[PDB]
Amino acid sequence: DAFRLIDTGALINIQALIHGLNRHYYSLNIDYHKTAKETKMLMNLHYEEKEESNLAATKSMVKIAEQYSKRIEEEKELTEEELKTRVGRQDPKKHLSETADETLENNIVSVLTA
Amino acid sequence: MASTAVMMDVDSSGVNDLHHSEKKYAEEDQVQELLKVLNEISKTTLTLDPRYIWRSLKDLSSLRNQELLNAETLCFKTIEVTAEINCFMHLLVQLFLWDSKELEQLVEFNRKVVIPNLLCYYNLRSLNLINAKLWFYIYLSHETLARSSEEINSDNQNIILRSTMMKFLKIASLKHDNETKAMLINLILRDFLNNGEVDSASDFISKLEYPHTDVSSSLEARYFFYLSKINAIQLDYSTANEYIIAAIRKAPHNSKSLGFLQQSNKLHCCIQLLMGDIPELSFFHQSNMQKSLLPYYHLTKAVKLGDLKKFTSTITKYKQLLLKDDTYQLCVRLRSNVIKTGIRIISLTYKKISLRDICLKLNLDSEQTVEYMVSRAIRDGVIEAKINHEDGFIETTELLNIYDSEDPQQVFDERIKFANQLHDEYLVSMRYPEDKKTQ
Amino acid sequence: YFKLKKLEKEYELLTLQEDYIKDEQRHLKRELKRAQEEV
Amino acid sequence: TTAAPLLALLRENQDSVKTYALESINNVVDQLWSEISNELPDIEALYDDDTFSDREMAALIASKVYYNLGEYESAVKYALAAKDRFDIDEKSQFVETIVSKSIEMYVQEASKQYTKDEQFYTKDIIDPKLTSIFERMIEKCLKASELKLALGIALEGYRLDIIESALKSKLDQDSTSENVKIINYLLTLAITTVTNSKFRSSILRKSFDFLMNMPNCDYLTLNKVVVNLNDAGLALQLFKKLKEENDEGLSAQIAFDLVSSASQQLLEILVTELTAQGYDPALLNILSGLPTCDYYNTFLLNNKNIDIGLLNKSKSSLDGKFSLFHTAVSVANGFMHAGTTDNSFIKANLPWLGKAQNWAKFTATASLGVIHKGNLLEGKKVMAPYLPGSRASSRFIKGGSLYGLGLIYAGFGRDTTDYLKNIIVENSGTSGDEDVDVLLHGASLGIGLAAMGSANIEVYEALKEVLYNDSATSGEAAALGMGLCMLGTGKPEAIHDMFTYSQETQHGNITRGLAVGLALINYGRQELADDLITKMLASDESLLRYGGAFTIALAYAGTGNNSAVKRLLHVAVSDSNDDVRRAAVIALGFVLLRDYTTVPRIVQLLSKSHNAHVRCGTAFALGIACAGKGLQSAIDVLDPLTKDPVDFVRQAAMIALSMILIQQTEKLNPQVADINKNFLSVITNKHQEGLAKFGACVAQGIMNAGGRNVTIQLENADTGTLDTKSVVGLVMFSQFWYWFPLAHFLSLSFTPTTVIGIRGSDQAIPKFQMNCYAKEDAFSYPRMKYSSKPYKVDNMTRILPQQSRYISFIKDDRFVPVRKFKGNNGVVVLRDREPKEPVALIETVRQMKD
Repeated sequence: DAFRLIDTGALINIQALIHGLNRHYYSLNIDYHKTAKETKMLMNLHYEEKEESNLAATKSMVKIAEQYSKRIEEEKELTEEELKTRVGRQDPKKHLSETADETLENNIVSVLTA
Repeated sequence: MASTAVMMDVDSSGVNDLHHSEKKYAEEDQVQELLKVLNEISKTTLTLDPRYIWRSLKDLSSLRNQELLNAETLCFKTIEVTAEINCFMHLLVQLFLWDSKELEQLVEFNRKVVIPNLLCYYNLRSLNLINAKLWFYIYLSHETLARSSEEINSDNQNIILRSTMMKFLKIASLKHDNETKAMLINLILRDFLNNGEVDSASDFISKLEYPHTDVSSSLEARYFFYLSKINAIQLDYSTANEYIIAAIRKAPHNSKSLGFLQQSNKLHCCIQLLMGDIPELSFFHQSNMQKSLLPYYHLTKAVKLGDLKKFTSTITKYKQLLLKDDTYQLCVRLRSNVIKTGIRIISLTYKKISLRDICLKLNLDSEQTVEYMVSRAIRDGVIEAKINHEDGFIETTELLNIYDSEDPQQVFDERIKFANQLHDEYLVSMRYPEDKKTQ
Repeated sequence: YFKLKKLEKEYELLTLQEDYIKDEQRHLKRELKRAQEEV
Repeated sequence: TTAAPLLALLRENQDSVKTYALESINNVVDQLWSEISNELPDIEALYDDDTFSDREMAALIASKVYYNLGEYESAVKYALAAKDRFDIDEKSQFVETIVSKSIEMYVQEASKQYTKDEQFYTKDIIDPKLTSIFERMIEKCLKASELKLALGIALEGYRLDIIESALKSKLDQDSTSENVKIINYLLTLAITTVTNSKFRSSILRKSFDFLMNMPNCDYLTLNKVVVNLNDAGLALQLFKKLKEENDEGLSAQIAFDLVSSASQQLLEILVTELTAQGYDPALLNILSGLPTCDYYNTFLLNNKNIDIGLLNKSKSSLDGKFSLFHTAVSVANGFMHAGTTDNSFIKANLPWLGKAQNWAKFTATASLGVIHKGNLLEGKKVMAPYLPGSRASSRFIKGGSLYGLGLIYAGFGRDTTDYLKNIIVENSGTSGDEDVDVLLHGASLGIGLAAMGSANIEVYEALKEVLYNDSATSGEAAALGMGLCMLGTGKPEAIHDMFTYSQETQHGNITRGLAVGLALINYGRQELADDLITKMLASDESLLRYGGAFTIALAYAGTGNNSAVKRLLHVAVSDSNDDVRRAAVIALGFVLLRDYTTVPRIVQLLSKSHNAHVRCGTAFALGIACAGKGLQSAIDVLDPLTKDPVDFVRQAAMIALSMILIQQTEKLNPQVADINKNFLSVITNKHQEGLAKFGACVAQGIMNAGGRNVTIQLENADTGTLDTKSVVGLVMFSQFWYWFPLAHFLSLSFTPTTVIGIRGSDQAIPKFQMNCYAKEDAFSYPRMKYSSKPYKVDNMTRILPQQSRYISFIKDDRFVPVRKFKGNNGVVVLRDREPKEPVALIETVRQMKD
């Protein structure tokens, strides 16, 4: 916020000064401007990516047994979850998808580097 | 009485007026649903008799009275128009052997209905108010001929029909001039399945499938059904079965499950036979022969062993039933195909056997045809083995894979192609509820 | 031929009618997300 | 039977056989092409045998197969090949199909041909066979002898040869009025349709020419046509032909077609022309239109329905927001007095002025020209005490007259304007007193006000310094008036300048209003400004993007450019800044003007959105599109928005409604009661803002503008044509909570419902109530169906664009129109058939002073 509490009249507010006793929050109106310049560079936040990505996170196959086991544990959670289908919860339908679905992208990209 | 009968027709016309307002989504499906109710009241008695009066007075209504051909009379340009057509629809409907015996009367009348003031302006207007089945279903009966001499020159009406159906295939403008269409083909298909070689099926294939949505799954399946039998002696099996695997439940038929789906199933059984798979007839025991499977079982029963003699005997016994279903042409291939199937389990197990044990099984069968008979086998794969007679040692390959191949992942793309399956088709069925909330 | 130049032509609108929307589609789509942020 | 023999006969020699093959085949193709579909490769080669003549058999045969194969440009080609086997009168659905199929091909071809050349069709490039058969069906279309049938084809066919002949032939034939109307039917259509106006503009000329054949054609037709062409010669040709045909009412009504239609820029050509042409000064006097201003005022002064008491009740409701509320009611008073010339409440509160603020003080002075708008003498004297040199209490009050002045004199005050521009130019290169800057700005305001649409570099220039003088006070108005001056296609240099000054000049507002000026001088340019549009679109800054829509509007306003809209949408879709979107949504209803139709369905999306601005920008455009129109349907969409928590939203919605709701009220629309009371409700409400009550009191005063007896009109089917001045107040009012001292611009689109005898001559103003029954909405209106029956009272007052046209004249009185109740209240003019006799005499304040 920005206060500056007093006016000319106003955008011309007018009375409380001439009639005295001006005590209020009284914001000003904020804005700001920059550029596309920094913006790009600012979007540049997130050698680099090549070093940084595929290929740095090729780290995927190491845990396949867990990547199984993860999925393998994803398994049990569901019949359980589904079972309730027969409010209050641990919903029969909820995690089921959610549970596995995350894996997929990495589970997917695991291939790619080759 | 005749009232309530007509009252239905009235209400139908009432819903025909819902078509006289606009499509007919109801009205057709109504007419469809009505077509289900068509069984109930029926007769012609004062149905058709007052119908003339109820129609009265239109010329074709009086023309249709030629189909009435009874004692009606009594008393009773716009409200009479498509109703009469819709009654001409019922005129068809009337005739199922419902309210009829020989439609050869109506055969002419079919044309003399279909042709006059009909088969003309209907492109988007009449929405499969044509039932060309019901058109042809008439001739379907008549094709019990035999009798007609064909008839004629040979048999030109049905020819002309194909042409007349073509005259709709013409009129099939893909303006939604569709639904009925491939029945016309299904006709011509089964007309090939009468005497013919479908291969213009490919040309039929060239055009289209019954596109698309608005068609009854039935005909859509009944499409596949014939469309299978294309690949039948086209000797594609999967796709044929895939059609069956596009066919059966799937177009819900239960009533038509009885006589008709057996036919479907009858062919289905043949497929895995063509693929040598012999699925478990354990169910196909039932809702089956009786009138359908068990020769296929007998076949399967053979095809499990594939003992040519014992196999042939089945055919030898069931040939006429085969013949009745024209499944005879089949199974002649599968004879040695199972013999070859056995070959695989003769112990191809050993990385060989020598020549004359793998000959021995043929020394159980024939000799030095073995050379052929195994080359006959090795030809198609169906077994993977090797030999050289120089060695006289018939060398039966591993058949062994640590798979880590795309092989299952093909089967995933399969799954994957279903990853959207209703997942997409939900979005398909997301519109209907929520956009009909907008109305 | 005739009444369509009257009639038919008026469907070009209905073409645009689509074309109005799928535009506005992405709107709510994005209008979602940046808003999906603050919520 | 089955084609196997014919399949066999195919390759078999003896072209005789092949004939009899093809012959027999041809007949039985229809079914058996299916089998034959595999023989097509030979059949192809067969069509390649000049040896075998008949192969056009096979060609059309193949065409049969190809429909049956769904192949068409195949089939068409070989049907085209046939010519003999093929004929149009040969009737099969197929034939009918392939023809219709073959046909469509022509269109885009012709259109693609039309693309480069518009005489393309005079040439060979299209396969003449089609073109023949095309025209042969067009001939059949001629023999169908309903020719829109042919026209809409030839419309797309772009063949005037067809068209003109179709007309010309039919011309001498019959349909005296219809051959005229058939054009109009297509002509009015052509306006709605043809992409390239040139093709349509081609129509318009010939149309005029077809009508200029004249068994006394309808001129307002030609007027609009001309006004669509803006071709002075035609009008001058008319004028000559007019002078050849000369009759007062004819000239008058023509000049009434003219005074109500031709642009301030266009018409003035005809003026000097008509001057140079010789003339009837009545024409030059009709070129005034001050008679209307008089009549309008006369109508007003007579028919003003005021009830300031409720406005007093609205004014006595509060003085508050210091000015910013007290500001608004300084305006609605002007509305009810707009052109009506009354100080009623102005006197009531003189402490009003105390409660006014320097800008409100400025604005309250600008509140005058509204009140006096249409007094083309007094208003200066009205401003005189508050004019510069008459001093003032506030320099802005003093600045107020400046802008306030032109309000009456817009386009007519150029002298005083330029005069004041001298005062501007005087203080232009100097005088950074805010007081002066206002005196500069308020003048910098009113300058382009009257200078609008008139191209004066000085206006641009003198402002361009005042602009460049970088007074957020002053330089702003420059960013408008300069646009106003060159409002038109303007010049890209100013654009560069503006766009430069945009990026160059550092200010919010001064930078802002530039694009508006950019929006201005890009007007109807459409495709032209797309660069700057794209530039404005590509702008980081909202402001350029902002005005871009407005630019896109003034370019594409009226006729929808989908892509534009599509852009505008996606832009509004794709912009962070909401106001832009808001704006972008607002400007839609401009390029969306001509169809208010879907605008509710259009906004029915943006009606429902998380964002207020979206939901804000909704209100205007739809409230704009139906401003002069109906659709409580449209209305009712906004009533939820009238409850959108932001008062500023509903404030807009308040406005948006009333913009539509004038004259529409009272059980015609029962809703107005709430809507009115809603204001009052709000106006009563202390918990509603001076956002809320602002629009409320204004939207009230909106409905009550011009003694509530006046309407809001743009692209007026009265003229059938746009008037930019109608637009301006909107776009002016667009940014108001931005920059408050604006909306008085909205006085422009204020439009008379007047129905007054006038004459087809100099006017004794015989006033009769012509009495053809409407379901009576002159009874439906604020307090303080067609039965072809006599209406009660037809003289002036409420009327309606419709309640106009449920009312027809009596022939019994002395005076009769040629256009037979032309149908537009504002245009009045009962044409004078029987002067210096009974039908008495009636006068007015004009007749007094004028």
